[PDB]
Amino acid sequence: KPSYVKFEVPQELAEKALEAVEIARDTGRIRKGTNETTKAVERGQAKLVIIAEDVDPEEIVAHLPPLCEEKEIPYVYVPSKKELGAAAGLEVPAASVAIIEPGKARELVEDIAMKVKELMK
Amino acid sequence: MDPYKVIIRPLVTEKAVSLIERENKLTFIVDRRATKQDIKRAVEEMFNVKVAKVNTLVTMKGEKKAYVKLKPEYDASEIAARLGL
Amino acid sequence: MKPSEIREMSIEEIDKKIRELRLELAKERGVLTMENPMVIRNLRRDIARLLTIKREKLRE
Amino acid sequence: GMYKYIREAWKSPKKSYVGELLKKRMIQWRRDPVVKRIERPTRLDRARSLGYQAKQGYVVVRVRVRRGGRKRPRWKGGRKPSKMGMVKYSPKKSLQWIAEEKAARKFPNLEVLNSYWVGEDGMYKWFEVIMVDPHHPVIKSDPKIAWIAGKAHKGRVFRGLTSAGKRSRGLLNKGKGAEKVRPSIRAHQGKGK
Amino acid sequence: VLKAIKIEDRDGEILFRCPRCGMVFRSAKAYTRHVNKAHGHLF
RNA sequence: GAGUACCGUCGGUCGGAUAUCCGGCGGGAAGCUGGGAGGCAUCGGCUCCCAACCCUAAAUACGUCCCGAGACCGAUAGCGAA
RNA sequence: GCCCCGGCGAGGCGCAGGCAGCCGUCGAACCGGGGAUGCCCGAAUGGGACCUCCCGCGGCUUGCCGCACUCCCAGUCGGGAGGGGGAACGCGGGGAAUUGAAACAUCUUAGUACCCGCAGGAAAAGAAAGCAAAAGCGAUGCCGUUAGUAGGGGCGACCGAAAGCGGCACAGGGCAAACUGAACCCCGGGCCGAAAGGUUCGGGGGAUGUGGUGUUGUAGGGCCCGCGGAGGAGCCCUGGGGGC
Ligand SMILES: [Zn+2]
Repeated sequence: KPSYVKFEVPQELAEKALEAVEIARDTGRIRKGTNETTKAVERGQAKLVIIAEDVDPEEIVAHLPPLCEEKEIPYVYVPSKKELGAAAGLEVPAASVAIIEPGKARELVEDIAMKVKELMK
Repeated sequence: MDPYKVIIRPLVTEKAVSLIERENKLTFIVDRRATKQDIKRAVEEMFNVKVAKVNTLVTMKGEKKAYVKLKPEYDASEIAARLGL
Repeated sequence: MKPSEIREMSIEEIDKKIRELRLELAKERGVLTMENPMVIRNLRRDIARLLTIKREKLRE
Repeated sequence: GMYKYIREAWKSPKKSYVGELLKKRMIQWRRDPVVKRIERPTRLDRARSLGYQAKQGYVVVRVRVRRGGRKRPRWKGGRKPSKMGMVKYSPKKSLQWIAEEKAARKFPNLEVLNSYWVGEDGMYKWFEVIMVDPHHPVIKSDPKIAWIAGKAHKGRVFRGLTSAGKRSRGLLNKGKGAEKVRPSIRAHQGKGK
Repeated sequence: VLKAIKIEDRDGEILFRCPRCGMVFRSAKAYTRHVNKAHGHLF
């Protein structure tokens, strides 16, 4: 239970996040990587952020929760980097991803947004 | 050790002569690094005989000396004469 | 007994000749304890020649 | 992005989330050997400024050294009073440099590039050291680092060529005050530092 | 002329050295790119 | 380009003197409207620069070896050793 | 002492003035160049050493190959690295006392002798957060002066620079970041080709960022907005000439 993790996320919502990531990879737009996700959040082109829970060292993603709270953007957690990268479409892991211009994934995006809002509150 | 590389010299002294006449034995100066089985094979192959016994010593000059007894069917006198002696 | 002749031959003959030369050397060193005092030297150097050339062959 | 934020988190660890992380990490580190290899650097921006790429041939090691100065042994022959002291002496090399030399002793086929501070206790300091294998083709094929496969570059840390050794020799100065440090300390009868 | 010097590494293999700056390379492609990007202003 | 620049204290070293450099300990920034130096510290001007990452030939030092030469010794001398 | 390519042109078999005998006109001895063989110990390394000698385990076929420790790349196949030695010169640390001060304690002897570690045929340094002062200079190193000067010091004995001026020799380049986001690197095999290169088949790395861009002072770079072309520079040797 690293310290940049602010709330627990059920396997259901994690699966939904991963499926949304895969669908938007196929159709819409995806930013893969912590640097690109940070640039997207600072600019304002990100709809949903996906973080991973098994990141060591923590210094790499610990800024995204506060940055996203400031920029009023939704974020969710998933338990593994390998699966996140595999669903982002890579042969390497990934600590964080941002979905942009979701196509055929707005359904999941809105559902996850509401669930995670009521989960933080 | 390889045969034909074991034996350096035959020995012909009064003692060796006495032994050739009285016990059916030859006496050789042999390499330092050779064993009794290698000496046996060397003598056999180089002279077409059968060997019953090998005894060895190292001298105070650094040379290995071998007393080789031949089986009674054979005769060390013939081999000695066929050699330079 | 020179490379001219030696390099005309095959390997089995060379090994056989080495064998007989070594036996000759042992016998001559045996008698030397009890004419032509260069037989031993020439035998040694013939053996050296034979080995050198046989190795040239077996390497190429 | 992603580097400025690490810089800002580490510029003072008490005012950030780093103090507690470090206390726990040190609770564990105290139980590990004095030289230990690790998979990734802790301060990624610090590593990437001093020279570190995600390539084959780059090794990261953490080294632990004891704080303070040194204590001289007891002289056995007679000495004059100005030569008797034992307790209040300090090393002329820095603890950073001493740590790099320890790591080099443990890893005899690599070369040290640089090092950075990663923690402080009441009894111990911690430094992370970047090493390079000069016999790997991936390294020989990169011009940023291919110089290290030369013949005059083995024994760097031991002769004083890393940034810490340059600093402890006195080569960050220039002009007034630096008369005695160039081209070497030995070249001026040891009278510098 | 910016002709390369040929030196040897710690091992027995060969490196190219620039005669204008001292840099060391392993491949002719890299040597050429460097010689043109860094010293092309010499015409 | 941060435990860095800088402040204080202790030890060493320096021609470096209230104005040399190194290290330990306690504190500890700004970061482009930004930053440093100009022999006590501070204020105002003027001048000069941009640290805390890396590489680099030639001009030099030596002679276990080699070449050449000598107002050098000439077998108790000359290298200990012709 | 064995072999081969060249030179020289008849004798040769070390210091070493002997006996007995061999080699050489198929070109020796000798000289320049290139190869072979090269026992044991020794960093000594399959394992042990009160004696430079001993004792083994696997695989193949009696002969051969492998089998140390600390690591890298990998991965239960393999491919790589380090250790020891070297007169003086080199780099980084630790560090006395005799002696002088006509005693001696700050000082001096001295960052000296000696000790530990690390490299090479040269090492180290090196491209201004510099020097200067109403004028300006333009990396570093070395020589001659500056100078027994400034200055330190029981202000005693003593210690002791630099800038500048005149010269030797000259050379400048790359990262991190901002912006892009896999467009990237190595290893092995096969095809084209004299080579340099090109093109494929797999495997190992890499979104914790491979590659591209960029590298400086009121600045430089990026982002944004316009005009545009012909000239540059290296790698290799099927081939042809020339000089050492
Ligand atoms: Zn260049």
